[PDB]
Amino acid sequence: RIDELIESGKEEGMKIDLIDGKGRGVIATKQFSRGDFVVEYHGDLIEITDAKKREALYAQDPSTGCYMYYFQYLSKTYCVDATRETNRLGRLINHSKSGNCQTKLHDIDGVPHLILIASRDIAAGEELLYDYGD
Amino acid sequence: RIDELIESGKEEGMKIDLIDGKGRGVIATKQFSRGDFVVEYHGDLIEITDAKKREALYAQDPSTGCYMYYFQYLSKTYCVDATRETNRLGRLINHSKSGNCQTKLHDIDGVPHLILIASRDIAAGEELLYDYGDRSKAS
Ligand SMILES: */C=C\C(=O)NCCCNc1nc(N2CCCC2)nc2cc(OCCN)c(OC)cc12
Ligand SMILES: */C=C\C(=O)NCCCNc1nc(N2CCCC2)nc2cc(OCCN)c(OC)cc12
Repeated sequence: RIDELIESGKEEGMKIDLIDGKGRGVIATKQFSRGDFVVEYHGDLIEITDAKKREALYAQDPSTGCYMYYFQYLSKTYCVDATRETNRLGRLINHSKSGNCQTKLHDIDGVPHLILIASRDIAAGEELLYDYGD
Repeated sequence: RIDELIESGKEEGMKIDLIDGKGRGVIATKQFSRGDFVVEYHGDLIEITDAKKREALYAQDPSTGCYMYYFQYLSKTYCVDATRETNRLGRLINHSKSGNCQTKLHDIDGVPHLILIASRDIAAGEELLYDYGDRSKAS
């Protein structure tokens, strides 16, 4: 239904670009409707003890930012750790208080996935910008 | 003991300074022996449900970093949120993979407090630098 895109792992309709005056960002290359799946925030799904271990081990200054997103799913606390400098576009989508992408928890076979959903219609060539949807 | 230093918020023994090449840091103005209490990482103590609402409402870009520290306490997941720019020095202590300060969970009347203890002897004049508590099965 929508699990198909998650399992796919494809990241279609977006590309990397220099936003002139902004620096790096992710750009829509196709039109999105409100409600459409945009992209997964891909990362290791881990419990909170492993998250504390990884956090303590990563050789990163906290001033450069954190890729570890905590959330609660079915009474349990999880972490999606995108620290690995992957080639996934989801973790390079920039933030904005008034974004065109909101976060959603999507469950497949009991496993939570952190995905971005279009919160409005988006034009080809627009910058994809996320907000914490809650 | 450590506990009245914490509830008092008195943070003596350290001072803000600009370090050559680095910018703001916190400096030891007295000696600390290994194991001594240094400072609390002080913030609002909140449950994760409110951590997520706060995270969603802050107009902060993630590339300048996050003051929100998640941990588990007995049953629940809590968060220490030091986002607010306060008078408190714990949140300004820079990070290092080879620092002189370790985090630990210190409890006071059933409330978790995330504190920095000295991981080695610190001389006055040294910059305080923190790492997240090491995990070992040793004494
Ligand atoms: C992705 C891992 C990560 O960034 N974790 C952030 C955890 C919370 N943020 C900070 N936590 C602390 N302490 C934890 C307990 C002892 C200190 N300290 C800082 C210090 C910071 O800056 C100091 C000045 N450069 C920042 O900057 C955002 C965050 C945290
Ligand atoms: C103190 C709040 C905080 O920093 N929270 C961090 C949450 C995890 N970090 C990031 N999470 C996301 N998403 C969560 C779900 C949708 C997107 N995205 C980013 C993007 C980032 O960079 C964008 C490109 N500059 C960063 O940079 C560290 C972190 C997160």
